[PDB]
Amino acid sequence: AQIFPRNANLLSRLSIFALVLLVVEGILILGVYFRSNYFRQVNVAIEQPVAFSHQLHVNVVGIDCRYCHTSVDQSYFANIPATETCMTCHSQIKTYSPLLEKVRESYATGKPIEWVKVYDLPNFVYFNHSIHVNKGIGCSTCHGQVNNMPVVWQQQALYMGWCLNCHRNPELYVRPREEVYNMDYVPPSNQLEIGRQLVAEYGIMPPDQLTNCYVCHR
Amino acid sequence: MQPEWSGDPEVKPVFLAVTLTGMVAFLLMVWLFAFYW
Amino acid sequence: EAYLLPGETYTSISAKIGDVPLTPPLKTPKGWLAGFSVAFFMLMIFFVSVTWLFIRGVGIWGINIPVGWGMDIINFVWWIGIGHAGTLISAILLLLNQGWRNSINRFAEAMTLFAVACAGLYPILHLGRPWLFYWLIPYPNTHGMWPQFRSALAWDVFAISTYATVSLVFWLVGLIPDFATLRDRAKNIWVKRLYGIAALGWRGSARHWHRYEMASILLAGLSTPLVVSVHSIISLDFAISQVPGWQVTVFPPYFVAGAVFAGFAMVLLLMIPVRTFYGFENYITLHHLDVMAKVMLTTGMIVVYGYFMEVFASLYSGNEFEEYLLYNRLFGPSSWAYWGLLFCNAVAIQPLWFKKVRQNIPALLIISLIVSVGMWLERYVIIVISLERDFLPSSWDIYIPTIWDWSLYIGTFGLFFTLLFLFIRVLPMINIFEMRLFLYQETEKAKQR
Amino acid sequence: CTYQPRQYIAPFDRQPEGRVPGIPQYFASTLTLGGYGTGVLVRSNEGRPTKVEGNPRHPASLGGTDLFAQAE
Ligand SMILES: CCCCCCCCCCCCCCC(=O)OC(COC(=O)CCCCCCCCCCCC(C)C)COC(=O)CCCCCCCCCCCC(C)C
Ligand SMILES: CCCCCCCCCCCCCCC(=O)OC[C@H](COP(=O)(O)OCCN)OC(=O)CCCCCCCCCCCCCC
Ligand code: HEC
Ligand code: HEC
Ligand code: HEC
Ligand code: HEC
Ligand code: HEC
Ligand SMILES: CCCCCCCc1cc(O)c2ccccc2[n+]1[O-]
Repeated sequence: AQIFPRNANLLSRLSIFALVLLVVEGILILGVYFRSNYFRQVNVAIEQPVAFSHQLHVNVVGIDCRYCHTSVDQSYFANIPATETCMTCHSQIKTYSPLLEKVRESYATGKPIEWVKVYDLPNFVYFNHSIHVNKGIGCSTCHGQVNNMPVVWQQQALYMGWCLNCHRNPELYVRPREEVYNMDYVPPSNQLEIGRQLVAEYGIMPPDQLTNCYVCHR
Repeated sequence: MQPEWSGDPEVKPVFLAVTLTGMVAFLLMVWLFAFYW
Repeated sequence: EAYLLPGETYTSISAKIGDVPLTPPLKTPKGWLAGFSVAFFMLMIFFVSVTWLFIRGVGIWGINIPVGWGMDIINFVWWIGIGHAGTLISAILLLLNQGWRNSINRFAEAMTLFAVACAGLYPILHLGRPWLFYWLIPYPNTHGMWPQFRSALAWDVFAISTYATVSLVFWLVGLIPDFATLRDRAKNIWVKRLYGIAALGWRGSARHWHRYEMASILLAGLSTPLVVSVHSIISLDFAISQVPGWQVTVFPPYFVAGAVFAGFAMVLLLMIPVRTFYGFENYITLHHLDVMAKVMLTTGMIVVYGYFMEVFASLYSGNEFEEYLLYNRLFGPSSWAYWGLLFCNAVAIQPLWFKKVRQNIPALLIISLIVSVGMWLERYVIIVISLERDFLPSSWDIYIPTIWDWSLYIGTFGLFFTLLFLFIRVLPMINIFEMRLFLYQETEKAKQR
Repeated sequence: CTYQPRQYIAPFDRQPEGRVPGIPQYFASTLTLGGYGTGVLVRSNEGRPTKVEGNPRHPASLGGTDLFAQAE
């Protein structure tokens, strides 16, 4: 009463409340920014120098995924296709076109097509495509419906926890090993009984083995 | 002995406000750190 | 003697303590200005050393493959052990009902807070990837990773965070009616609100004093096992290891005793200039210096007992690694640290038994400086010499510190003194209340005869 | 700011015939110290030598090499 006015008590209590809320909001803003789709480049159509259309080339043309990603069932690296593979068909279809001008500019010189890596793992991670494909994990469960993508986006961020989710509960995501390249496959109504059956059939290791550090990191 | 604010009609409204703020902040932190991905 | 000289009133105590703050900045003493200039120059040295460390790496120091912990960890344990005596005066002396805490606890707890502030950067500074100190904290991440919590460094995270937080909380609680006194004693209307919002309208109410005394008692009875657990955990970040100099089980009370020893050395070394430069001879007395040196002598005797325990373990064991640990300390390439440690922690404490030496001020200053040097040598002997020579003799090397960890040490000294000079500028060095309450208690004792 | 930079990728213009992308490939070569060659199995990761191993079919190799052939 000598110094501070009448509303100083309410002002001090509201200041303590607003400081606690501001700390919580700052922690929340930092967490949302580090989990956001902009930061993790998720659900954004990453632009390519040619703007290759997976939707056309799979849902319309009908090219199998192993025609272009030839090394996906044999090595860790799914094959980014060659200009030879593109010009195998594009020596006749839609020639003298400005959107295939970059592909025609390649294969005459040794200069490749500098595609942008949509799914970029940070080089200590060591994903293996061959064991994941051969152990009954389809492309749609981990890359999305790329057969309908005009421009390829990241369906999810490649979090360590998201990887360990399927390494600890694979029965929610395993599929007959013959439905891996099928983009029309959907999991059934129950899926848990057949997931446990397929884990036992393919000998999928327990979550301790699959959650070992040197499975992925190196 | 009794507390300082004993007998004040604003005590249970401000306790419900503090507990509501705590449970909203807790549920929001749980959503961001567990069910956001 | 007495812990309060006669001739003091409550208004005289309030004026004589609160008039060293609340002075205009044009009336700031030249001694404070010179000390703050030296402290700010060494803080610039701190900034230069930290910047070059962050630019280049932790390889600017002398640490190598066998000695991965060096002067960074020595200065960490040194600076975190400075704060134990201030926590003791703030908490254990309140628990024990000792009347000499009333004139040293504010400055000693401020020294504790600034020493913990200097020693909390040292994990982040030595970390090697300094920006990932939060991975040691249990925090929610997208990886699903956790800290191990079986290591002692996770316990160090929890202990250092709890020690800093509860020490700051107890210091602010002990400052709130001093904030009320400064808010009452201020002259300018805009510096009233500086201490008014920190006093929160204290009013000195007897209903508020009951809850205040209960909270201070419970904070003391929580901060005594807090500080013992913090220095036990800082002992444990060597004692949980299999290193022959570090797998020693008397380390938690030994580190408690060494921290209280070095803390009261620094406390005496900073009371004595404060006592002789401010008018605090009536408050900080020769009895205060005598009992602080008595606690120094007791805790230094416990550390000497810990040295005897380590020497007994080495001689009593048939273990070749314990025998070579004793041999390496006695006659190794780093035996200077052990011999100077024995001189500075065993020879220099036998004068402290004597009453005239205990009452003497320059002897106390020399003894406190020698004890601080010898405690740095103790932490050198514990860490560096044990890490230098290990189980495999092929993995033996010498730890030679560079100029950069010495520059960081001088810089953290400057940060500590900068924070201390800011504290003695804007805040009272000693508690305005609980010393007028001490005067009332001594008046009641004189009335009771 | 994002989590990572753009990270461009660079495929071939013509795929190699006997190469699967991502599978390291072993070639039997010969490394000489003082003119006396020893058989080495040098690993080509993507068309480039990265690790020298020993050639078990070779007399002075037997799967093991020396430090000079390893540091070639
Ligand atoms: C290996 C692990 C060992 C576990 C150690 C546990 C010790 C913790 C004790 C905390 C001090 C509280 C005393 C309050 C008080 O001042 O008591 C007053 C009486 O007033 C009261 O009515 C009590 C006030 C509230 C008390 C509630 C305490 C909350 C529970 C603590 C949370 C800890 C967790 C683990 C549950 C008078 O009594 C005293 O003043 C006596 C104080 C005795 C100090 C003990 C000093 C021992 C130092 C050794 C420390 C050991 C290391 C391992 C920590
Ligand atoms: C330092 C790390 C360990 C701290 C543990 C210390 C114990 C703190 C809590 C115990 C409280 C004891 C009850 C209070 C009390 O009686 O002490 C105050 C007492 C009496 O003071 P008056 O009220 O009568 O007035 C006097 C001044 N006006 O004062 C004392 O005499 C102090 C008691 C000494 C305590 C002894 C503890 C020693 C710890 C030894 C640990 C073992 C080490 C083994 C290596
Ligand atoms: C989930 C477990 C996946 C499945 C099933 C398939 N892929 Fe994959 N793909 C996945 C990750 C985590 C990554 C990043 C790897 C890296 O090091 O960045 C990829 C990457 C690709 C790529 C880019 C080239 C490469 O890194 O190999 C392509 C062309 C690709 N994936 C295609 C692809 C196809 C067609 C798949 C089904 C047969 C397939 N991947 C399986 C995750 C997963
Ligand atoms: C043969 C099976 C093909 C391969 C291999 C690739 N493409 Fe193709 N492409 C093919 C067809 C039949 C069509 C559609 C023609 C039509 O009339 O609709 C396309 C389309 C494209 C386009 C669009 C051209 C346009 O619409 O004018 C582009 C830019 C394109 N394809 C690029 C492309 C690249 C870079 C390829 C190698 C990865 C590639 N295609 C493969 C036939 C075939
Ligand atoms: C050749 C005509 C292809 C076929 C058939 C499929 N993909 Fe492809 N894929 C192709 C190219 C030229 C590229 C790089 C350019 C781009 O748009 O990304 C890719 C890349 C992918 C990716 C992105 C991987 C990355 O760069 O991070 C994915 C996820 C991918 N391909 C998956 C995929 C699947 C599941 C397919 C079968 C339905 C498929 N691709 C067909 C070329 C061709
Ligand atoms: C579910 C859709 C998965 C996700 C997401 C990831 N992985 Fe996986 N991984 C999965 C299966 C079914 C298996 C089979 C292993 C078995 O014994 O059944 C694996 C295995 C791997 C391996 C092989 C290592 C080994 O088996 O010893 C690697 C190197 C691997 N996974 C890497 C990896 C990474 C880096 C991931 C995050 C991008 C990841 N996997 C996700 C299923 C799934
Ligand atoms: C494959 C299934 C993995 C296993 C097993 C482990 N980690 Fe992982 N790690 C994996 C991925 C896909 C990522 C990238 C996460 C992202 O958000 O992009 C990581 C990353 C990490 C990190 C973060 C690295 C950084 O931000 O600089 C850490 C700290 C990490 N991984 C640690 C870690 C440890 C210690 C593991 C064993 C217990 C571990 N990961 C398992 C994939 C996988
Ligand atoms: C947010 C508080 C975290 C600060 C303390 C970090 C704990 C910590 C971390 C370390 O790497 C250490 C290495 C050697 C010695 C002590 C250490 N401490 O205490």
